[PDB]
Amino acid sequence: SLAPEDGSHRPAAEPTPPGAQPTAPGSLKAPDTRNEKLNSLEDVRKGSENYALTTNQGVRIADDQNSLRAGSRGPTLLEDFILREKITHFDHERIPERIVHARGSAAHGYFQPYKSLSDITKADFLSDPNKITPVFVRFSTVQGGAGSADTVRDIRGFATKFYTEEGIFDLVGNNTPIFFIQDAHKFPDFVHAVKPEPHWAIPQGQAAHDTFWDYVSLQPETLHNVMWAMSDRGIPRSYRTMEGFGIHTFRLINAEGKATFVRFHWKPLAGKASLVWDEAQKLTGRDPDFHRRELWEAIEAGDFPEYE
Amino acid sequence: ISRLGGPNFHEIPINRPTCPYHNFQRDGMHRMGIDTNPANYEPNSINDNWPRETPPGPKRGGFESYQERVEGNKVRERSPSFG
Amino acid sequence: SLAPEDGSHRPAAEPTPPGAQPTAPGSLKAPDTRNEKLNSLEDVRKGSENYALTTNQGVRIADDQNSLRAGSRGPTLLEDFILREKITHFDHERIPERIVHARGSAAHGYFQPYKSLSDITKADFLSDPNKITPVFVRFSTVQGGAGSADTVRDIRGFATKFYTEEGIFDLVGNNTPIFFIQDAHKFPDFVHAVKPEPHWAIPQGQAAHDTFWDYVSLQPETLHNVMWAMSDRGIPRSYRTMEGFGIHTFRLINAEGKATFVRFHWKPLAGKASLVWDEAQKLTGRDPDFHRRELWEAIEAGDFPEYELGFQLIPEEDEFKFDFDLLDPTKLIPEELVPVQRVGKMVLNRNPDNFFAENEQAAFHPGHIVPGLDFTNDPLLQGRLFSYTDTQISRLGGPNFHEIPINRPTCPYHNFQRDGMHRMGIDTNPANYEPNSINDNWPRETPPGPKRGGFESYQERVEGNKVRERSPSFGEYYSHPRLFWLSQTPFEQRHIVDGFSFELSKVVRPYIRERVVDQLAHIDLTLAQAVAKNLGIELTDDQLNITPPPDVNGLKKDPSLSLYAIPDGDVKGRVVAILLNDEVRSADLLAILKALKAKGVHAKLLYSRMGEVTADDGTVLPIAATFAGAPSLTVDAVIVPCGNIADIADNGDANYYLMEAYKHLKPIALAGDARKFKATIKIADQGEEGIVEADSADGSFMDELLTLMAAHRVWSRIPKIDKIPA
Amino acid sequence: SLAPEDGSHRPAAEPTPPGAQPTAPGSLKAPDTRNEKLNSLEDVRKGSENYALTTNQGVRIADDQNSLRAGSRGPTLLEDFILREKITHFDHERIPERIVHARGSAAHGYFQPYKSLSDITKADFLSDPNKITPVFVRFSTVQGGAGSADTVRDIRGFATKFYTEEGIFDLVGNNTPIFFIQDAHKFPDFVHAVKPEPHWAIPQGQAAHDTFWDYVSLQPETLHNVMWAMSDRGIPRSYRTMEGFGIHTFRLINAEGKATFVRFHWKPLAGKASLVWDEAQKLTGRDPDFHRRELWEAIEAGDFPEYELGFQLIPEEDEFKFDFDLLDPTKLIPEELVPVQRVGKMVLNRNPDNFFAENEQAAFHPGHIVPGLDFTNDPLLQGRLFSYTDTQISRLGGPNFHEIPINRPTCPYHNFQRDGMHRMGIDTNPANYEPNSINDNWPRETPPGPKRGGFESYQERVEGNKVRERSPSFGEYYSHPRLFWLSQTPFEQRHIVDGFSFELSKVVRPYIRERVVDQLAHIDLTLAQAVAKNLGIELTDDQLNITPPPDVNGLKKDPSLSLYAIPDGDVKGRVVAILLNDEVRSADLLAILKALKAKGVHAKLLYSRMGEVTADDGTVLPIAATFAGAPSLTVDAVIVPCGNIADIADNGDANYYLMEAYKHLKPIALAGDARKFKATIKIADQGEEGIVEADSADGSFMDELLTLMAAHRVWSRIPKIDKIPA
Ligand code: HDD
Ligand code: HEM
Ligand code: HEM
Repeated sequence: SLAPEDGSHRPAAEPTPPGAQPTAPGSLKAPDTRNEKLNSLEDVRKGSENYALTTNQGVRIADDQNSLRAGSRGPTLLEDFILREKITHFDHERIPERIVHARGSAAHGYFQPYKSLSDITKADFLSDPNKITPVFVRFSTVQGGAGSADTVRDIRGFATKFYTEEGIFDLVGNNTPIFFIQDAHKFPDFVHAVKPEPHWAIPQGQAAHDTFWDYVSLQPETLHNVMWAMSDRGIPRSYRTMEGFGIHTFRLINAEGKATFVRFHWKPLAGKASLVWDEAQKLTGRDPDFHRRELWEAIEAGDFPEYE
Repeated sequence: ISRLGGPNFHEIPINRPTCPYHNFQRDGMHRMGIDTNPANYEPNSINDNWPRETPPGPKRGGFESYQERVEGNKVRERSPSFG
Repeated sequence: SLAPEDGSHRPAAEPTPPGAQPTAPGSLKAPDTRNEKLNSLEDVRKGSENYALTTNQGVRIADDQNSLRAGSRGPTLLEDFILREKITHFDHERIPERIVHARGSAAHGYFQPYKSLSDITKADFLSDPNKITPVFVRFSTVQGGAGSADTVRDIRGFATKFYTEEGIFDLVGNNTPIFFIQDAHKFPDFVHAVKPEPHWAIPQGQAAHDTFWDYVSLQPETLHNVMWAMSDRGIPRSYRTMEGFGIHTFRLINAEGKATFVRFHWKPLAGKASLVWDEAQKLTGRDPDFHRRELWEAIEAGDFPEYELGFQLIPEEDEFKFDFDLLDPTKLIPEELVPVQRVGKMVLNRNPDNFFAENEQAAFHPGHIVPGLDFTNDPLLQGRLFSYTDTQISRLGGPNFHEIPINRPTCPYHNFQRDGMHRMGIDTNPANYEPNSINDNWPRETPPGPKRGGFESYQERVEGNKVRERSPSFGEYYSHPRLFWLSQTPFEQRHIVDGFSFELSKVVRPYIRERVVDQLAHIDLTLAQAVAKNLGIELTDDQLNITPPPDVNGLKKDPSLSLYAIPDGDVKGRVVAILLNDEVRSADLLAILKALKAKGVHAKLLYSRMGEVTADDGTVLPIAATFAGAPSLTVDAVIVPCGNIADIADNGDANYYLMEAYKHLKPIALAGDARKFKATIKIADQGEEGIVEADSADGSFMDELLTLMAAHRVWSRIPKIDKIPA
Repeated sequence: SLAPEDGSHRPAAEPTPPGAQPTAPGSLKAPDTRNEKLNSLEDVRKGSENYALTTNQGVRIADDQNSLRAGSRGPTLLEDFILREKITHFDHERIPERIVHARGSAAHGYFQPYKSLSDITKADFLSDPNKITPVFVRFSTVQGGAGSADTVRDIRGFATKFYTEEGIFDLVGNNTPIFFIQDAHKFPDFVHAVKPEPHWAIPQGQAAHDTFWDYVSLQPETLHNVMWAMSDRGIPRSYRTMEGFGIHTFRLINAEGKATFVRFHWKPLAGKASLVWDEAQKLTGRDPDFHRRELWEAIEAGDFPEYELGFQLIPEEDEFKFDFDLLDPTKLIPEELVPVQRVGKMVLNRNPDNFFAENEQAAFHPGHIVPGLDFTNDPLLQGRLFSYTDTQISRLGGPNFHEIPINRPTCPYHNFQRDGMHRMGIDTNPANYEPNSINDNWPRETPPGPKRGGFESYQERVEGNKVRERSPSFGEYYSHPRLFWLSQTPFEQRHIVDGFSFELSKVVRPYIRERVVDQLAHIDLTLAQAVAKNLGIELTDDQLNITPPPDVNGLKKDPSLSLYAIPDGDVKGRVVAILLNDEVRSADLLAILKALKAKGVHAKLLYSRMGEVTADDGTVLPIAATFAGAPSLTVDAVIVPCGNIADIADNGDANYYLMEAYKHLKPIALAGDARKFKATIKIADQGEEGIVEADSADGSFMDELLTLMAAHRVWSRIPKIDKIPA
């Protein structure tokens, strides 16, 4: 057996402070934490302990250390279906990353309203203070790829999937209450201007380059969210310590048919806090996964991110 | 890979085995199974090396190829016995 | 018309030093640099100036600022085909990144052999010194995604596509001469163990985590390439200052049909040079595109990356004459036993036009060989031959990826393959099968021969039973690591120890650190003890008594395994920071800049703000960057000229600039009153090796600093740095 | 060399009649047929003769007959990269077929206007009669897969891509003037109902099943195009002999900004002609490629498909002048009320080179318009505009499908869109956004204008609340089906009854059949009673009393809606079977072939075996096919010359040949002793209209037969066919 006899390979399935134990998959760290969405995923959760290693067709593998060859120093044979299934799977692991907000970190949780809002909306998830709606939230940066660093200067995404009884509602917001542009027709122009420049694909995770400021200087509608991005709002301490906003005015529709305009906000119950630039930029070198790590470890510790 | 969209085509319901299947393959387009194994590699100590290889045997053993003897040069040639 | 009237928006189309001009697409920066591949790409290059903005169907657009709506505050209409084409194209811009080596930087260039190699290989590209072969090279890291940082600790990829008259040959190598594992069947396990862990996808660009060292502790075959990654080999200064290796033994086949075993080498003509860990790690935050940038700008400056191709040649009769199996990719062949024979030179002299189109979509695969070359039974090579065609089906969207322009052969290609997604070629052959009579059987097979013949595999004898079994000859894990260790300088050894120590300190499960230290005790007791002491681990009496592994064919060391043991310094293309003040001695700055220019060394003039400063004699000096904007991490040396030093003497950033350069072993030169900075770095009155100081920047000041730059870093300063708070 | 000595493997590069030579890629059959689009495709056309067989990487192959194995009866080796590339390409040849119109046949041609239309449209392709616009046209069925049969009963598609100097305009039409449904939201429902049913995926290429009629019976808006589909419009003779229609009201916009409503028409210059149902269905089994073959061979013969483009023009102020809504795509505009102005001619004169590269990957989309045209609020058109861009993402693999050679514009296209799968174009623009200064804002927007201006939408007034609601003006379903019914000849009406009767007989659930008959009773009592009688259904007293719908703007009928009402038959390009015997009267054959040659009518010489027969005077006559091999289904008329009639007189296949042609209303001509055959088809001694007979085949016998052929079929024969057992 390869495990240490003392059982120290395996984290305790109890809340523990950051660094006290290795981190682990949620269903193993906190098996008793449930909600209707988490439970519903049980049909596709796959364990591992006590099970035989197999191909994807269910055939048990005797030797997962060697290719099939003609003699032990000989060539690899095409009939080795075990090798080829495993390498084919590996060769096709990657899928396209998101065009924007490719870098992001997510968790499961639940929402409930403080009081019924039926006078202003007929939305079921807001109709009953004792009706809980599971959520899944992803926080993100905007410009960099899925392997870029967390503590860059950027706007942050704050997207919430509410699994309601009358359908999925996605509240797809950012951490500032405005956007850079007015019309969606301009989004590819703006995004191309902020993203790495097309000849050399530099810089990653940074608006600090000519094409971005060229666009800004020519489109003053950008200046408001640019002020936000250049403030310390651009470098949050944690996803737990920033605000969220839906940005757009939407409508609420009540049972009588009345429409009210609404803008959505998330208030971090941990308070608002940001880094300072020199610290943020050095942290992208010393720990490019710092917000991802901090969120995961707050949840393992019981320091659950809460927002109003 | 092109016909059925990627390397998880054994997860399409009609293709699924009815017997157990467990291994360290991960990801791919349309991935349905959510693996909880702390390890996605072997040998590993962090999951006590599960899921584990199984020696060949009379029943419920691991797959081992018949040790047929191979002898000759590397050739692109039809056997004369086929002509 | 939004361009400035002076025309300063547009870089000069001539070579210019890093930072002098905005960078630009290759064909606009260097329109006259040509080769046969670059020319063949003309049919797909698209300009822009003076053309109308259109949809992809060619319809001119009037208003590219607004969606079509019902009233100027009304809803957007579905009939806006111009918006929907534009957003649909944006929505589908991304393709899957490469499964490994997703982060990489590429350039065009050309190769030429020094002499004909007809005696040992019938490969056409090696047949004539006057035959020039265009190349495209991509250098990469291995673990991180395409958005990850350049100066991580990792192995680096060095992949060259040779567009030959007899087909594409891709030499897909790394910057170390061995790999971590012996059999391709283990590749997904190894890569999963080094990549970010699957529950939380941490850490990016780092092997410093539990699952990597878990796998290493359990698979001793990995130790040799791990030693190399923990050395300063794992943190190269530039793609221009690392070696390249094809790792596997391949075969060369000549026209008489004789096979010779060959391993491929690239020697960097710029010399071998690496960063130190602290500097590398901090640089991944201050400039995560440092190697990509450095490669692009070298080429824009005319400091073309040059490498020499070399072969280690072993006669077929000598296959079994070494202590290690030639087919085992975890074993190197020491240059003391089999020298590298110089074969030709590659020069990278033009950047791409569009990174996505040329870099991101380029497909290299080591199965792409040409007549004159052949494979061996190396069991890692054998599985690679399967993977690189398979993975392009998803990455590049189908089986026609060879028709993507960068991947196209420049020589003829004709066959009976048809259709597939994104099929470009319109075949007019009446037949799509052979044998056929309806097209008189064209295109036709070609017998093998000495020049322009069909590919035939060398007829190696195979004899054995069908087995999944590792050859016993591969079952030795510690001698090569020990040979590597013993070949390093003492400062290199210290850096190896610090590498293992830093990496293992990130492993949360202490038993894994213990199990790795045990493996190190099988290699070398000094190494194991020094790592153990840093991790607070005491070796047992058993561990202290492990007998060392045997020498490699009698070798106790091989200096070609060291980055620095044999000086090979080249300053051209390096860069110096010049820390200005508001009244610089112009005489100093004249002497400094011209001496650097004479040796092809670049300078960046730094200050506490942007804009200009005025020298003592009124010369207006443009500032490249601030002290914090272009940290010492990004230069090779630091010069502080005389002038009004009290202007910067109290500047925290200027002092910290020197303390960082000092800690990272860079040469520092102080002229005149700049010597007041000696107290910042705690230099004695009588001075010290590695600090150049004089009353002015004249006489031998610049020659001394250049002599330091040629030795790359001031290794003798290492004992002096542990105490500095930087 | 495998080609035969005599060179008979290669077809002559000159026009030849159907069956004279093997068919070939268009650029080989007709190398001098040129247009600007065909010329622009030269960069991707690939030859074959005299080239070596290679991998896709350019490596010459020595042995394309064997895998690499260890021993000649040993296992195949993974290092065989030639076998793997070749099999990998093959394993990925297929792409998704089109969701609808998967079955289609396509050709290149050109269009030219008859006059400048600048008074009504600024569209550049319509601006001058000397403006030639290349086209590529694809004709299709709707329901069946790409491998289903051509002569099914279905609507046909007629899609034309105009490669204009101001962008690609696609006119994506059908062969009937209305569609089945009013709002695009219902398209997946209607298409699911007509397609094979989801449990068992039956039936292919047929609407004759429960779910189609269930939908029709529940959605009376469908009834108008259902009438057309059940008429002989549903079974055309050839894509050359059907009409096309854009269906939707679009807008033309002139240089002054005035909008005129337009519906588009294609008038076949070969005339309108359809099969009869038994002939069509049998022909799906005897030659499922009949229409694809006919189109290819017409073009190989020089019988180019020609169509006149026509516009119905309604002024903006006449929007509400009709008793139907101009925006309702279930309503036609009768030509009696709004005539078709003939505006230009399109000639299809060259086949593709490669069916997959040019036909299967062609992408047509009605949203592809150019300045000078504009959409309307027709709610079926509005939804189409979304679908044709979206569907290409999966069918053609990503957003760069406009770079697939057949889809590329021949005019300039420049914009800021980048990347995506299989990106061909390598952009050199420093900028990939606008506004930009770094490329002086190029490529630049262009204001709208009279010529070469950017696209601006016509500023139609929109006033209403956001609703999901059908316009009350669309709520009339029976008056156009009735106008269609009353405009048909009595034989056309019989064929409609028979189409409904046959299809509803295949509906298993009888209440569906009843519900459909109830709908017919709202259209026309005669039609309803005739169908009901064939189904064993009796109309109720209430159904017999349904008030007929009203006339359409005082129209009783419109003969332009009939295929046959107004003579317009052309015999050029048609085909006659000649049934030979072993001793043919050569005098007969000379006269027949001469008369046919003068009128451009082709012949096929048929016998009971292949090879040749010898005529009375020793002329050797090559046989094209047997009686069973090329059934009468495939020809327009049958001639039986004199000679040794005893040779074939008791040939079952020869007798059946004439019975089948007779049943399908085809002209038959019998010379001298060939009149023995009158007994098989029961013809009275003094003759019958539609059967040409004479002592021999002089010039007077041929003129009669050619006159019958200009009338297409012998409709007076219908009451005689019920008796013949064929
Ligand atoms: C069985 C799988 C396997 C094994 C054992 C290896 N590789 Fe690999 N490698 C791949 C499977 C692979 C791959 C999945 O096919 C990649 C990723 C995407 C691609 O096009 O190739 C790849 C990419 C890749 C690249 C990036 C090429 C580029 O810039 O596009 C380099 C430089 C290498 N590899 C070099 C090596 C060396 C020197 C190896 C050992 C001697 C090695 N690989 C073993
Ligand atoms: C109002 C300012 C905007 C905000 C706050 C916003 C918010 C977001 C967020 C939070 C995500 C990440 C969701 C996740 O976690 O996966 C996202 C992804 C995306 N956004 Fe929006 N966005 C805005 C503007 C836009 C505009 C105008 C467009 C289109 C024109 C757009 C197109 C996309 C695309 C294509 C993705 C990738 C989605 C995926 O791949 O699943 N963004 N955006
Ligand atoms: C007016 C009634 C309609 C007519 C006459 C019509 C005509 C056509 C024609 C002729 C084609 C084939 C073009 C070719 O040769 O490649 C086509 C394809 C298609 N149509 Fe339309 N259509 C109609 C309604 C619709 C609507 C309402 C939708 C969407 C709601 C639609 C979605 C499509 C799709 C998805 C394809 C396949 C196109 C491709 O894959 O490239 N059709 N239709």
